[PDB]
Amino acid sequence: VKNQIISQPFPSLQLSISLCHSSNDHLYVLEHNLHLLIREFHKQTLSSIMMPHPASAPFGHKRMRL
Amino acid sequence: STLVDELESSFEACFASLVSQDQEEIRTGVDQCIQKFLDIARQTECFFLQKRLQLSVQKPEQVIKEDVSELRNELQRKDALVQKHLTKLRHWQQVLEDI
Amino acid sequence: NTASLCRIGQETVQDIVYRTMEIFQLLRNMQLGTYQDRLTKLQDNLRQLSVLFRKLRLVYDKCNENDPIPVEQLIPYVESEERREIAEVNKKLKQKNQQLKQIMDQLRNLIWDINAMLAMRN
Amino acid sequence: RNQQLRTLQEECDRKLITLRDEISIDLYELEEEYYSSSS
Repeated sequence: VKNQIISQPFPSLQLSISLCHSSNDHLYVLEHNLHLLIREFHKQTLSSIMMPHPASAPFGHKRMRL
Repeated sequence: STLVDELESSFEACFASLVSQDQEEIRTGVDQCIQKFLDIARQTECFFLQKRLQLSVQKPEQVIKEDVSELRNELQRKDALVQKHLTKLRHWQQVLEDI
Repeated sequence: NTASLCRIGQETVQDIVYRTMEIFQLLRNMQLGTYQDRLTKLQDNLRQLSVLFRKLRLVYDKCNENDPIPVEQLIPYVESEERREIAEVNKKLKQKNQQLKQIMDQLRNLIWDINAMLAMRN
Repeated sequence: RNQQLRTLQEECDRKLITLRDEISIDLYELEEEYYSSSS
């Protein structure tokens, strides 16, 4: 809607994710995992897996080379 | 007579091949001794259960007394468990406070 | 009293058979200092078993002292302050069990949260 | 700065893992007691 996402994963269930901006029932686990998920999503770009140890080898992920 | 004494005699009969001064002799002797031993054990358990049944139909206050005792031991055991757990929780709060 | 003596007498017969089984296992493993340790274990087991036999004869005599109703008259076919004591202790450990359930649920939830949060850090 | 923060993170995670194991053993005892209660 504006700052609130509402989902219905199970039919009797309603999940709500809201960004509370103070501008001066809550589950902590999902908030903490949200921070870690976006942190892993950042670190995927800046990973050392993109580095090619063979100097001639161009670039990109390691298993995609394999 | 007196099933205790038959149990004692059969139990001593289980060892009779060892304590004195090949395979199939040992096998048949062991099977017969162990089967008579377990049979008299089951008859002794049957006697104790029949006597408990007659007591539970004639004198039912004793059963209620034993239930009272068992529920009281359950209470004391629950409190002992929660006290040990609470001491461990307070120790872990003192550990986690120091980071 | 006597209707717990019957329970103890059943438990003695249940212990005698288990103890003879443990004795036969000890005699199975004995390979001709640990020699002497197995000797001590064997002699101690045999001592406890003789104690169990004496206790069993005691319990037999006590229950056989203390029947006017024959069995098979006792089965139902188709066609007072101690009760209040029972109700008291029942209500007591009802409350104790519900509090124990709350403690157990909070421990479960803390364990699940710890494992989820630590699983996502990698 | 990176090495100091990594050491602090590792200390926190070791504390949490040991806490989880001790709490799990206590939970096992409490589960046995609660489920095997006569009531």
